[PDB]
Amino acid sequence: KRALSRLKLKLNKDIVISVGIYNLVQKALKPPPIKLYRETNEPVKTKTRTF
Amino acid sequence: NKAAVVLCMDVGFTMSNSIPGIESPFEQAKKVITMFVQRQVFAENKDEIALVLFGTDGTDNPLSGGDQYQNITVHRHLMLPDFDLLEDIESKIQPGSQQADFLDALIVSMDVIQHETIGKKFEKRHIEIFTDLSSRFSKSQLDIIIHSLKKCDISLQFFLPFSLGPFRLGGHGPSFPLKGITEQQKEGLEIVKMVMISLEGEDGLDEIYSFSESLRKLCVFKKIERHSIHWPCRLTIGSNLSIRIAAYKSILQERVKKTWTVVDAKTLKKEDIQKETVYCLNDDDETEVLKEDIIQGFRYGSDIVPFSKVDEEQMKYKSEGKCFSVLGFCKSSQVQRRFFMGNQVLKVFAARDDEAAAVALSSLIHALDDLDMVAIVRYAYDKRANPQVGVAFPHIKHNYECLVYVQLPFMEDLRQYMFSSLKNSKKYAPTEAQLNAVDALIDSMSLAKKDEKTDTLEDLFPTTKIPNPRFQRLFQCLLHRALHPREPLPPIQQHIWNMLNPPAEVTTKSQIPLSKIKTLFPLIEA
Amino acid sequence: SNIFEDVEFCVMSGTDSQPKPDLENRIAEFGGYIVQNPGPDTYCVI
Amino acid sequence: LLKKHHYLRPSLFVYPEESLVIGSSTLFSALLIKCLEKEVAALCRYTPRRNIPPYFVALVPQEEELDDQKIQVTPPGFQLVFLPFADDKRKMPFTEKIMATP
Amino acid sequence: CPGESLINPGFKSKKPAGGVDFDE
DNA sequence: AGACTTGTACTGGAACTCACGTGAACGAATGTTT
DNA sequence: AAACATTCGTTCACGTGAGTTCCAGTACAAGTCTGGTC
Repeated sequence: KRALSRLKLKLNKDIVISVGIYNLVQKALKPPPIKLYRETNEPVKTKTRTF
Repeated sequence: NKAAVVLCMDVGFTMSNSIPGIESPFEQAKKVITMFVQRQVFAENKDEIALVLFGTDGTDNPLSGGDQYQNITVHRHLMLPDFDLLEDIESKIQPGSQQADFLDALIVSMDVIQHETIGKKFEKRHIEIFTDLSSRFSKSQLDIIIHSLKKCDISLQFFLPFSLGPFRLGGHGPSFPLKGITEQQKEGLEIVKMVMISLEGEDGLDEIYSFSESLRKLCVFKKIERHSIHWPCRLTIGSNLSIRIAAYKSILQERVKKTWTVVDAKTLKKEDIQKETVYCLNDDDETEVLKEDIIQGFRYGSDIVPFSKVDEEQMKYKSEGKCFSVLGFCKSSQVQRRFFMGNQVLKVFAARDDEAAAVALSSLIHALDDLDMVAIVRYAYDKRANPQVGVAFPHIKHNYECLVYVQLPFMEDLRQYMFSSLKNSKKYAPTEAQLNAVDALIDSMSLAKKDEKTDTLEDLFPTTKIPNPRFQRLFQCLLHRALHPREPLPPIQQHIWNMLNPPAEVTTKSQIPLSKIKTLFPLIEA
Repeated sequence: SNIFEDVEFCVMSGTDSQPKPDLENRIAEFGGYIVQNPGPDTYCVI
Repeated sequence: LLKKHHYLRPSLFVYPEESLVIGSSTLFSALLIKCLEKEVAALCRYTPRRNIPPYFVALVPQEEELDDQKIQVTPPGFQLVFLPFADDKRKMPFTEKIMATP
Repeated sequence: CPGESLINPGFKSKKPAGGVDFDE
């Protein structure tokens, strides 16, 4: 269990009550793919640069 | 597909008359037309738009050779809209002192449409007319205009300053109070109502809108919206029963169809900026590797399992696409709306041509509705698309009937979270006064009203008919930046906030109960 | 040795007689470029 | 007035926290009880994160339910359902209505 | 608590997926 | 003196989620060529 | 009149970046245990 966000319901500019948002239903996705060095079989760091 | 839209604008002196405490009708009409043009331009729509203004001091149109149809100008012929029209309307359009009728303007618009449509094939022809109906008009040509409209089968819409204390544009309230309307306005309303009802029957009464209402209804583009592409399939209960069906995306989240391109500040071209990705190993040398020297893998609980793309494709779950198979029928009470998944809702009708599928689908819909049951179906768009399990339920209307399909969750898509009950909590147990206060607040903030005790409810705040404000804000900011490169973005328009806010009546009714609850309910930050 | 050099070899299924790490060490003894996953420039897969 | 077929986004669950504002649990419970007994769902503008367009959503109260073993299956709170905007809808083609024999 | 999974404590033991079981 | 344990705080990384962008399968409709 | 392509238009799957919650690791202060000599 983990709240998506702790938001603050605002009935008025004065009345304010904190609440938490959860997802009782969530789409199931396969684990993200990981890039690997073809030779050593170790994780490789990916860096993006702009020039 | 493409269409012609002729916008008729009144620039008479009466329009310039700004009643104190209420925005002038000219400003409202300008805002509505500006919003329409912004949507038509920034959306990259292959539509042709022309502007005709009546009441101008000058005269420029094909039918102005003689003394007939004076004070009518064609600011732009039929063509793809551009920033030029927005610049012209925003800055160099002003009210005209001379007063002109509107039937002559309608005839001029018809002539313009007929002349311009010769060289191109247009699926739909549209006319939008914004007038306050405060100018004398000639009724001699009523039959001619009616016959021309009937023969040319061109849609027509009217916008008025008044719909059929404080005033807010698009504030879900009365824009123009029914106290001050003159006899000429009543005659104009009567004649336009006659024209609309004759053209489109009783349904035409809803084709006359108000500027404030139109600003928060997305009605200007009602007749120039393209139909969704149909998805053909076969609903198969078993191996011997099959009904040809067509599915459409009834509800789908709308996003921006254009992305933001990054360009250099010195030179505003995307070619200069180049992005490259370099892969390095976890070592001091930081040795670089090529794309061909990279493989795909997955984690297996502290263990790394390589999985090549070709390997994944070979071992990928293979199935046949474009399938609509009924896995069974279950009581409607067994399917809960809270479990609905996916980002779309499908509306399934029978095939376009054949009638056997139509009768079969109608029979299935009626049986499901009268038995209070829904069909659990397997949905697969294409071969690549992953199959899903969804619920299809009947949807019967006086004019049409279909099946509404919404995706359902899988066993692993559900989250098992345990919470603490509130009813059986001593610390969290509101007293009688708290319940009474909450009851008063709920009753004072009702968003629905009884429709004259006619077993019907009228919605005070129908959010489902409110357009998305993000698109309008983005269009406004883009137009401001284009026309004023050396100025910052402007603030959000007041009418947007008014349409995104509830009617002032609810707040006025809820003022007192809200303060009472605040006083009664302790609230301390921690 | 000198002959068994400048060659890319990949092994992914060893026999009970010699485990995969043992065969990897052996082939490395003669100077064989060990590659865990074969690529476009691999002599063969063992 | 909450049409079932007006589904846009998967619904969320709103539950009192009391970690930030004290005394919110009692107000939340009172609101839930009154809404359940009145069959009325709250309407609220929702903005999850900063610099995000608002969305009109409806909070429908949820009544705690337990199975035969007294195990929670429908936790109490509010169900947040996203209400689609005008442009979120689509226009369907006109189709003549055909009836079916009994 | 009854029905608690022996593999993952604190989570309800999900029942096996049956599918479609036509009634009598 | 010193070193280890306890607490307190404080921060940065990991996992989760959503929004944006892109690539590419593919499915069908239509236009053109034989 | 039939077949192919093309096109094209769409839509779904996959990948990358920003915000939120949770927990591991680190710095500093204090308590606690222990050493020796006059």
